Amino acid sequence: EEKPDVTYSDVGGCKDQIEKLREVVELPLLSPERFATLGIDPPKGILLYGPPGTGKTLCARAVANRTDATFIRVIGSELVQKYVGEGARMVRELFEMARTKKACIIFFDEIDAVGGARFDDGAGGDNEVQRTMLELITQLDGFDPRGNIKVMFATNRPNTLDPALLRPGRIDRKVEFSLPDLEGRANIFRIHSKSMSVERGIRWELISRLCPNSTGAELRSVCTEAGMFAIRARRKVATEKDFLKAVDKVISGYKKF
Amino acid sequence: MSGYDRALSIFSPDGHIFQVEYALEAVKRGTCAVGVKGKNCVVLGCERRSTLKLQDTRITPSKVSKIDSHVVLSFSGLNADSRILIEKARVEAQSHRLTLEDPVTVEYLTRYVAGVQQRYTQSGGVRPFGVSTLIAGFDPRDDEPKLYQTEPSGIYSSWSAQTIGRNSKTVREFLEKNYDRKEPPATVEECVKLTVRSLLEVVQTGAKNIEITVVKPDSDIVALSSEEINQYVTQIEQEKQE
Amino acid sequence: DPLVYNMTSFEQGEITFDGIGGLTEQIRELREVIELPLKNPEIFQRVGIKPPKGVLLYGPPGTGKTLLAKAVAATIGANFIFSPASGIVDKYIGESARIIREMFAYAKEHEPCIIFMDEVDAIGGRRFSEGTSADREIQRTLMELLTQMDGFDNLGQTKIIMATNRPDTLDPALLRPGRLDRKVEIPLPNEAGRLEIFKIHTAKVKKTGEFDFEAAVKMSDGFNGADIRNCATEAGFFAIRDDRDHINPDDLMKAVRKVAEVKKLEGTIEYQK
Amino acid sequence: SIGTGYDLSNSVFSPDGRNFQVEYAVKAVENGTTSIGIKCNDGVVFAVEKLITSKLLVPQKNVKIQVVDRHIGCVYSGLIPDGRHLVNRGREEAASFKKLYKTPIPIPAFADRLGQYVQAHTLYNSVRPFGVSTIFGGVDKNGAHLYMLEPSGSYWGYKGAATGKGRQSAKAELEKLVDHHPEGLSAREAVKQAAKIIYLAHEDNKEKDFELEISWCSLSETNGLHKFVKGDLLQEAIDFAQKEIN
Amino acid sequence: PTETYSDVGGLDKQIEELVEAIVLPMKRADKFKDMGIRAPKGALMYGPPGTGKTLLARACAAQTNATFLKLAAPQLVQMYIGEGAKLVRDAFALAKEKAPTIIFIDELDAIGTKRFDSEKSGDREVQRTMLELLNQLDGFSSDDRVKVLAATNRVDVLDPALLRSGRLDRKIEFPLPSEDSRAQILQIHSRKMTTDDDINWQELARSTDEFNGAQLKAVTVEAGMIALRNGQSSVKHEDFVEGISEVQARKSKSVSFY
Amino acid sequence: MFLTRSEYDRGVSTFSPEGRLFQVEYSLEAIKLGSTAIGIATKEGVVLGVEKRATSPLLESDSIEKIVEIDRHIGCAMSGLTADARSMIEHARTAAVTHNLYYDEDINVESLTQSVCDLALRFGEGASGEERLMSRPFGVALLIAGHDADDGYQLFHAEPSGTFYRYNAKAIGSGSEGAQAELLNEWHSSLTLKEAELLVLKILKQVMEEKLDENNAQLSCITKQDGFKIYDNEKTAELIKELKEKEAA
Amino acid sequence: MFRNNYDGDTVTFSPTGRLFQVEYALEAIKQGSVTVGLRSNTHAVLVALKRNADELSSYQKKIIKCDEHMGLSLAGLAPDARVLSNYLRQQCNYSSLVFNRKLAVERAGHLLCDKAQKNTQSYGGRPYGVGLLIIGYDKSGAHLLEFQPSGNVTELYGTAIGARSQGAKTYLERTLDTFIKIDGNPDELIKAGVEAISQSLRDESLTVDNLSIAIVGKDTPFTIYDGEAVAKYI
Amino acid sequence: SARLGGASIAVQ
Ligand SMILES: Nc1ncnc2c1ncn2[C@@H]1O[C@H](COP(=O)(O)OP(=O)(O)O)[C@@H](O)[C@H]1O
Ligand SMILES: Nc1ncnc2c1ncn2[C@@H]1O[C@H](COP(=O)(O)OP(=O)(O)O)[C@@H](O)[C@H]1O
Ligand SMILES: Nc1ncnc2c1ncn2[C@@H]1O[C@H](COP(=O)(O)OP(=O)(O)O)[C@@H](O)[C@H]1O
Repeated sequence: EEKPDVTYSDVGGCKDQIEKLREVVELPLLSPERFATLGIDPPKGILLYGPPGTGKTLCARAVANRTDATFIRVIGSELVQKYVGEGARMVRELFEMARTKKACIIFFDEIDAVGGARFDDGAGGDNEVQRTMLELITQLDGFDPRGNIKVMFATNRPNTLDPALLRPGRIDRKVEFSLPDLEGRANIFRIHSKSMSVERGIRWELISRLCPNSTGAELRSVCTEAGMFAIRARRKVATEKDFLKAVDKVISGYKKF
Repeated sequence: MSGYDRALSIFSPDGHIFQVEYALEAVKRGTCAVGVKGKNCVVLGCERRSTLKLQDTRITPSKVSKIDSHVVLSFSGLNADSRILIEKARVEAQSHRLTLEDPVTVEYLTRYVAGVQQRYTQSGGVRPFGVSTLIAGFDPRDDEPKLYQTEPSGIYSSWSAQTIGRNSKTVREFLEKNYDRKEPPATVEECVKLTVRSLLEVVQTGAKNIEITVVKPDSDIVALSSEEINQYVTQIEQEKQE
Repeated sequence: DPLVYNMTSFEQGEITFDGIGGLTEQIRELREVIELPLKNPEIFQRVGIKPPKGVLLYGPPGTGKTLLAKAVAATIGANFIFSPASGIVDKYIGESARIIREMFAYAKEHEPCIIFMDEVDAIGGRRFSEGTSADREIQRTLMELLTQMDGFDNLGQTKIIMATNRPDTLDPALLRPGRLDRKVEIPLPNEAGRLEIFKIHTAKVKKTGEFDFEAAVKMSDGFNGADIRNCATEAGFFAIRDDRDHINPDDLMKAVRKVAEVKKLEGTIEYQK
Repeated sequence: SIGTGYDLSNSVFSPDGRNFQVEYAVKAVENGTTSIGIKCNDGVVFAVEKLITSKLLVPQKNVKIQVVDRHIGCVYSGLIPDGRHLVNRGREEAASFKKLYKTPIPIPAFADRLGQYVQAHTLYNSVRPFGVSTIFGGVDKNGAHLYMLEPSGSYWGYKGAATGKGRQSAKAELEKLVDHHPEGLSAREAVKQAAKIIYLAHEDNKEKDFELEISWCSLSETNGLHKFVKGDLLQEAIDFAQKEIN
Repeated sequence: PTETYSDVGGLDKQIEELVEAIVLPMKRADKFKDMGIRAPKGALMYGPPGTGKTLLARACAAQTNATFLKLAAPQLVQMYIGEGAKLVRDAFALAKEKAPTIIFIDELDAIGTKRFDSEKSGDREVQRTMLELLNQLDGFSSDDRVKVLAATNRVDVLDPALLRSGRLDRKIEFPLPSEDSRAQILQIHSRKMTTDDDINWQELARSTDEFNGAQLKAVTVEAGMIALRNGQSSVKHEDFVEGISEVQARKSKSVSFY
Repeated sequence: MFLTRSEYDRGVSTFSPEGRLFQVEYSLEAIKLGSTAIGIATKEGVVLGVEKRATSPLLESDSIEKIVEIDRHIGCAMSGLTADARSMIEHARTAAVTHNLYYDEDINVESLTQSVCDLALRFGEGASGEERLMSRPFGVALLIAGHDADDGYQLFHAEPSGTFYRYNAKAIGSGSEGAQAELLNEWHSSLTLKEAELLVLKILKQVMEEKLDENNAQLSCITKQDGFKIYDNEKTAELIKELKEKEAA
Repeated sequence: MFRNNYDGDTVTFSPTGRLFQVEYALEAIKQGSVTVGLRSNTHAVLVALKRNADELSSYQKKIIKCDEHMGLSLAGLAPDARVLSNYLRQQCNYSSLVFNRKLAVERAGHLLCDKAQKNTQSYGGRPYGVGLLIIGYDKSGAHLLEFQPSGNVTELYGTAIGARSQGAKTYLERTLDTFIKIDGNPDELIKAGVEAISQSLRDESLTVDNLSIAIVGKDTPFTIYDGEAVAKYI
Repeated sequence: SARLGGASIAVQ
């Protein structure tokens, strides 16, 4: 909760949103005086979204370690939609935990089936799903403008979520995330396949040339399949061509649907 | 669609242009073929897909197709489109021979018929030539052998051997194994037993199905007799004894 | 279901025929057919008639048919139900149609009682050979109705009336007499037929001036049968806006002229025979 | 023709028999400048609101009027360039008339041409209608005329005219004026009677200033030719009409 | 908050016209209720999002005060529902004790289902409950200064129940603004933050194109921030230029030939 | 909106809903999908270089041609596609001889590409008012190079969009950016032909998908003395030969 | 948000009246760069900065000859300029061998305004997407006009276009009655007509090659001051 | 409970 331990050096990628997520995490927290002369406390609370596993999670995690920030692990549909009694009762206890706590952040995920669609008045319906949703909306604007706490949400799909609760003043922003260019594809072999038995002096862009539009976390599997062939040789250590044989298996060997 | 640049014009976001890669994606459904150039000879081959013993054997419209004494053409896939390229090539032969007072090369020929297709895919109200072809034969008074392969996108690329159409990838790996830019086959019969043998994987020992010519210096063109072929079809199988 | 136990709201309440104009003969064509079985049924047995079963209306909308659909309630004192031909469908197949059996029986357990049914063009199709995956559902929903009024299940002492603004598209098998034994068209009337309708509003609210109709109604060759209740109130809507709470024939003119062109910009769409 | 409909492309009669690709146009001209056309008892006169959209514009430098061969004045409204197009056809065809029949051009048969070239841009599928509402009025041995122009070709013969964003405003005066003058005014005086309009019509758009221009054609003043007016005449007018509206 | 009637622009034309349709629901029963003539019992109306209809709605309650509780159909969508449909029917006799307070429903009915058939899912309990709360109700010309109502996205898609269009059909499409309007709106959203006055919105007023009212609130809230994105206490006013296009971001990536 | 491109791509001559028209940019990509090229400015000459995609061991790779002369003193390379490139060559060199007939001198190079980059705008609109000739644009980023009097040793970079810039060095292919970086911090102003020819190979050993030799790249030079020509394999097998000791460490 | 139709071609009006494609053309040039100018009673100027790709590359050419008594600039697409330019040279050439009473400036606008009209109503074709600037000189003296793809040609004192332009025209509106009262002093209005271009940009070094000017007057033939001869005029 | 799942419905 108090340390994710994941850095900017952990992240290659597009990287650019983080200096924009370096906006509201600091000046409310450190220095509104830069903007006190014009519209003090001008930011109020933001959101994230992107396709699955584009570092949308890892991004905010990349900064909770910074600022001595202290976030949560009771997240999304996992631990509050399934074993359930008086979800807001935890939230009252949550803010009761958080009412005076400092250098801490809310954040959670999975919110498609949580508060994204309102059931369209079907599928059997659920009320506790909403009350604990609204119970936040009660606790939301308690002291956040004059206070110091922040708020961050996440989605695989923002417009798939609920736009009903988007009454501004309650909400500020939703920032996007997509796949990176080759350079974001470049500095990730510098960490992913780093931690492996591999030869040195190896150019790691030709693979980047030859893996177009694609997210990051699969490269972990490309690494997982990369280190598979000195094996297959009963040899020891990774070449670069081993990637090329692997990239053949996994992109055009995957695009078939 | 007089003009209209229907989808031939519309590039892709990937970059490709749909109807072209579609074409030679359709070509592979037709009869295979093959070409080889050895030391002094050049060789070609095709097949006849199995009929009911009614497909008229005498005057079948075949795959080899002359141009002059010293050039031929084989192809793959569509057939109604094949017959015009064969025409508006040999047209230019009789013309080139006339207004330059000397016959064609082959590096003059493949440029044309590989450049023509580009006009049938960079114009309006036109469908491409859903076909892929190759050229074969010597230049005048020259021992050198040449064959050039060309395909509907309009590119021509020389070779030493190559195959087009159906189950070529089941074949050409056999040829890169045996054939080599090291050293040709000696002479005619060498290329053929090498040539024919490569087919056999898709052949069901239909010797009737396959039809062959050769090409030689001084334009000694010829097609060969089923007996002369079949007596290669067997002794090559006599070598199977292991 | 309880939904059948909800529709019935004003099964009796009398809003009589004096509050209507233009239709002194249609009602003569209709007071004939309905009430007589339900007043003096032995006449059709005095004479040897298979009595009627079924009527409808047609003509463009906003015209006064629904009033007639209820104005008969005043004459009878007997029962009535209101219901659409739209709020029937749902996901679960048959549930839409089962209701139809639930209700005609519900008529039989308390009568004299009859039925109304709006906007039947939704249930008013020609049974197609080809279809979608689901549009045939309403067709199988329909034919229950096509059955029950004249089906093997005999029936008597209940009546149905329906209405559209699109007489076409209907399955003729419905239009078989015996399923409904007389038709009628309610049109936009003539000026005089449009004139009783004009004054009934003045008949209630505080009139002040003399008639001043015949030239006002000279403009009345355009209206429908129902835009005038708007017109009637619209005069006093701004006769008063000058804080002049005693109306005049001075101010309606600004209204009645006004309505025509705001009505024009999306009017005269179709007429449906 | 609301969506999945017919308004988008030309020459498709919407089921009430209409080309909804046309009636979008008359809103375009309605979203444009103002202009008028008046019948003197001996000729015509026109006007227009030139529109300062900035400070860097020069008086008497960028007109909003063109002209027929010698006499037939012609104005624009809504969109200018589409207007400027057919005015090139205006000067064109009238020369084909002149060279052939050895005389100047009469105005009724003139519209018989220009009232078809635009009509013949309505009926195809691969064209657009002229998004304007033109006016042209002139003089001839049979007297004088005035003709308004609509894109569908519904040109009639008026005595007073209007267009732009100030129509019902402006044309009211043109009706409220003429009933007080069944005589039919001569030339110089209808000028200031009309400039009264524009400095009244602009009331819509008081965010800005503007200016105008003037036409002139009559028998007693030009021999019945077209021109503008300068010097004290219109300057005596703009202050006059501005004086008598406060 | 108790913001003014307007808060929106210079739209005196609608509002000064509108509530004339609500004076009689508000008052004037002396001869109105002595004339007994029609009374729109909740001026339900329309206009897609982008407008200040909620503001025109709520600001009209600046004169007819109304407690801040206004709950919608997404409160009426739960499991084995009907207690929510109980709530709505009790909602007015509740408020009918003594209040000109009037809540504001909001309906995107088939924003969850399809509409391939015009015969439509006019929602279950609203279409039912809206009747009784509308049929059996008067305002008494005092302590009922307005009549509770709602609004929707598009007036083409509804199954008009009894009296859904019988009397309650007072309705206007809010005409989207023009350049004389617009520049004075965005003025409002900078009344709390001042900047370099070298270029007015009147300078912008010709540069706008296809801008509805709500998203214009997404202009200075960022462009006020895009200045202090570079920490200038003196707010610049060209950040609007490169921020207005952030409505959709333009995918501006290295214009090759342009 | 939801689909800015797919709802407006099929309209070949249609500007986007945000300004930059489409089928040009769809035509500006595929240059990368082909095979790289490279060329360098220099006062004692000019160098050009490519790969050739030795697909199979049967293709006699002396036969492929990503490179060709326009005239005696001009040479052009190619990229992307090649069937659509003959036509510009067959039009381009036509101008030089014509310029050497109507005017009888030797043609400039800046007076050339203007009559090449105009040609690829016949679709949609036309150059000098003429209507149209051809359906679609065609994507080959070219690299002309040639000596002249007024300016000397130059190159340009064609583009079917109608643009062209007097680079002093520029690459093509998907590996362009992956190397054009490497040239930016390496190109001096007073280099020699040879070290440039030694330079360029550094990239090809760097960028390429497979180990290179004679039959994976080739080169072509320029001189005011000889004009334009190429380098045979054994010559290519010698500049690469003595390449190595410079990277012995 | 949501898609619109009516953009698919340059022939359909909108439901309102816009030619929605046309505005998307005009989009490009504000998305494009800037090329501005102003007028004297005896002289008048063009000026525009440059762009590039990298530092290895030269800059775009942006201001184009058409005759001695006329010249122009551009801001937008490069091809359409040459079309008009290669067209425009012909008429100012055509008048110089048929009437030889040289071509004036204003009627040039009045015929190429009519160019774009013809190419904005038919199908098969496309609108020339540029808003360019132009100058001239005649018996009427010097002038300065503006272009749009609409056909709306307008005669003016000065003007700015392109991105980050508003402050510069705004500077010009603030500074109006001064730069034009002069005559025979071309090298001082430009000194105001450069700091004009100092309105909104980065330019953190010697803008020596990023910039180019031409000029004419009652005596000055159209010549483009380019290269380090411009550097003094910074 | 005293039941499990089972259903059917139209699609449009
Ligand atoms: N630039 C990057 N640097 C490091 N890891 C990355 C990068 N881009 C993507 N990833 C990978 O993406 C994954 C992100 O997972 P996560 O965001 O939790 O999934 P989801 O987005 O579905 O919640 C991680 O496993 C991480 O390794
Ligand atoms: N003939 C009429 N007399 C009185 N009111 C009428 C008449 N015709 C229509 N109306 C008005 O029309 C409304 C409903 O009429 P209705 O029967 O529903 O016609 P429609 O079914 O065409 O809407 C009522 O408000 C009523 O005042
Ligand atoms: N004309 C306008 N002037 C000022 N603000 C406006 C205008 N139109 C919309 N808004 C903004 O939109 C919001 C109000 O929109 P609302 O009426 O709630 O529309 P919806 O009900 O569709 O959300 C406010 O934040 C307001 O500032």
